[PDB]
Amino acid sequence: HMFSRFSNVVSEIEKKYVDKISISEIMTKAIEGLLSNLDAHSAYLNEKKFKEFQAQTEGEFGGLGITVGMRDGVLTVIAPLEGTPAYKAGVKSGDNILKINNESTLSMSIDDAINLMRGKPKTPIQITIVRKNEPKPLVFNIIRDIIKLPSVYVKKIKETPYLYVRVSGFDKNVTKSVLEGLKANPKAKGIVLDLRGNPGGLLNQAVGLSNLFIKEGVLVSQKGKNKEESLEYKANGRAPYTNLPIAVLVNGGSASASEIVAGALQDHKRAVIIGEKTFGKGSVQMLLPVNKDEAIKITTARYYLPSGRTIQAKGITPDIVIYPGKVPENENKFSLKEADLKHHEKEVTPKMINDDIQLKTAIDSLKTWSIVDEKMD
Amino acid sequence: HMFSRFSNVVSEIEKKYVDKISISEIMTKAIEGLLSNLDAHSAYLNEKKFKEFQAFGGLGITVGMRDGVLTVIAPLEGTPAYKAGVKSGDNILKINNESTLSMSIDDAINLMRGKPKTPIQITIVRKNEPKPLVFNIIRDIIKLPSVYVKKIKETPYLYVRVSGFDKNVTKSVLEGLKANPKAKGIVLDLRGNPGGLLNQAVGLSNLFIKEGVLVSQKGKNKEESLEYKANGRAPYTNLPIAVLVNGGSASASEIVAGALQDHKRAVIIGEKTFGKGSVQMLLPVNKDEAIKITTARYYLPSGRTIQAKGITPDIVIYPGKVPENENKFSLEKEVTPKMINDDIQLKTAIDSLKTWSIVDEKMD
Amino acid sequence: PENENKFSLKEADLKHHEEEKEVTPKMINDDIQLKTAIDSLKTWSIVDEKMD
Repeated sequence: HMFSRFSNVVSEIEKKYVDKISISEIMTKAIEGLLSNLDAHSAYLNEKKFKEFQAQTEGEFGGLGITVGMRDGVLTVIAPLEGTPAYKAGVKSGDNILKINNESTLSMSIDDAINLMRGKPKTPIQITIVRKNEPKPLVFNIIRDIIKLPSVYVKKIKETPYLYVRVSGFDKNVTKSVLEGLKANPKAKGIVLDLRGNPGGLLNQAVGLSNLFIKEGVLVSQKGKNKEESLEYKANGRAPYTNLPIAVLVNGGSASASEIVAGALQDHKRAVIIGEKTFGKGSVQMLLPVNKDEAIKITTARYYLPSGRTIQAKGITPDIVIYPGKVPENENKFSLKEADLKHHEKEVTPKMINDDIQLKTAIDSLKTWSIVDEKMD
Repeated sequence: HMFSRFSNVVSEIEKKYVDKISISEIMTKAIEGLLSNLDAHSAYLNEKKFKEFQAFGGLGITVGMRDGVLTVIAPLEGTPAYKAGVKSGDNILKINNESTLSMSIDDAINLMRGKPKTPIQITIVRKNEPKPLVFNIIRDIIKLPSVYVKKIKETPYLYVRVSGFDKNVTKSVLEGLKANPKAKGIVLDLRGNPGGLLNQAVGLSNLFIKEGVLVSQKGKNKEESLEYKANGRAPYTNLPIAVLVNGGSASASEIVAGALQDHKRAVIIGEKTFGKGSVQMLLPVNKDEAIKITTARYYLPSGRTIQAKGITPDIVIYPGKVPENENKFSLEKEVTPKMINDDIQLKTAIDSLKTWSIVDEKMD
Repeated sequence: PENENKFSLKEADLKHHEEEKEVTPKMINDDIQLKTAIDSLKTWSIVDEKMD
């Protein structure tokens, strides 16, 4: 029997125990061992965990509101959601959240961390971050105050028609919000999507946002392994803005939907991705009830871009790659003109364009598009 | 039957997972998860690992790998590496195109210990000359300094450093102590020395303690649980002792320290110990497989377990960045004042040894 | 600008195992303006490919 080896091993444990626990525990620690040893994101749900995760839902218990993911085995936060207390703190993407509540988080299921972040909004919680930049495993606490914020908002640009449009999380009406904002400024001839630092969102909104700017459309493919269950998304015919120049921004703090929409455009040559590589959260997971009063959480399909590639590990490699930094400024005043010369708040300001270079190069890449468009009359 | 849960789960992991794995690799991925999740030290050994473990001195150069570069800290005198004069920074560039410098695992694990008779011409390069070189380095089985007696500068105390509890530490200690037998003090150095044969630790303990129980290995089984009790032939029942422990001391090195402390037969000087109080015997389960599992725990004569709890030294003290050496004092064959002053742990060991001598006199 | 914590090479003189014949990134990174020009050319190429 191919199945024999497991029962043979467990039988040995029964007689050469060092603890005192029945076969129930050996089975429980066997299954939970398998899931964590198969893929990073999976986890087990016993009767209690399944019961307390099946139905509970409320806005208050959202908690810090940050998002978490697995890098290579060491847990790391992917990006703090803009405006949350963690965002206002020193939390930054790419760091390893070693412990929560002074509890060793190493080799612990990610869904447990997600549950731990949940709690009453007015409750302090400590975290032992680890920043590769520094040699000290810094520690800091912050209250669980939950903030709900539609990150969608259209800000004009002072001296250009181009529209700044930040999407830092796909809520239920991100598509409607962006459509209304863009419609409010018909005169504009440019969009610079700042998907930077956007941990992710729900696919039924990223697909709509991508459909907004594409006519024919083969957006994403949630394939999996069952050929009969493979799903392919296609953008409908309508495309209100199928000609506006675009320039997307992406950094390591954006994954899942934030590289579903960015990746989709890059493959349709419908925009130029600017910034640096993304995290690469390219898998989906569902909660499958397995046995009586229990369930598991296992990846079921990987996201496929139009060109057939996968976001699981490679991420998105932006066409124009530039790391954040302050824009160089003029320093010298040359003698351009001499004696005997001949004669004859609520908007994005040049200061906020200057302090950061990634937004200065995204607007520049819109100017070249305008020039090329004018060359065709 | 009771195997319903795993059988029901393995079906879902077979139909819904995205990579379409087989029922064999999943099972190899299941029991592997069980042991790793059972106890921290447990591990699964397949047939390949079985033959590897079944079938011994290392090259001896301390591969610190500091800042990625394989920087040698100190070679071992027993190996020809010391004879050649391997200097700090010497690098093993590559064995066979694997770029060992990126991560040195395979070389040390299975080329230095396994088959020591390998032709040693492994891209001999130096810090000052990256190009390949020839230094006529030879490799073979290497003796280790499991016992190292350096005596002391001017006092009747014998510095005894044991780096590993191998089967011959007891006889070497006997010979060393019998050398300069007139000395009336001993300083054990267990700093490091992760462990060794339990029988050897019991022998070293019997070398001092007279009649009490040294170590107990009850574990769980009502049978087995064999006790070890001292014997009346303890040669030195009154010679002062002062053992030095550290975070790097565990297993054998912490059951000797624990036994002496519980009998009040020595002074434990140092810091908290690791706590490697567990015995793990490989157990074949199939024709070509075996599993390593915790089998028994070590309880001390007082009864306290050697868990991660470890041992709390009597005189807590740290190695010391700045010993008492430069605080405005003015107005090679043995242990001279130099290395005594280099670290404060040995200084405190010798100091605590002296008080014992004085107390011996007040009562004699 | 660049962000890095440890040398990309193990050492400046180790692990590395006609210059005018073509530009190389080491000289591009010295002059931000040439980098911006290459970025503008890349945007032009992407825009031109959008007309297929």
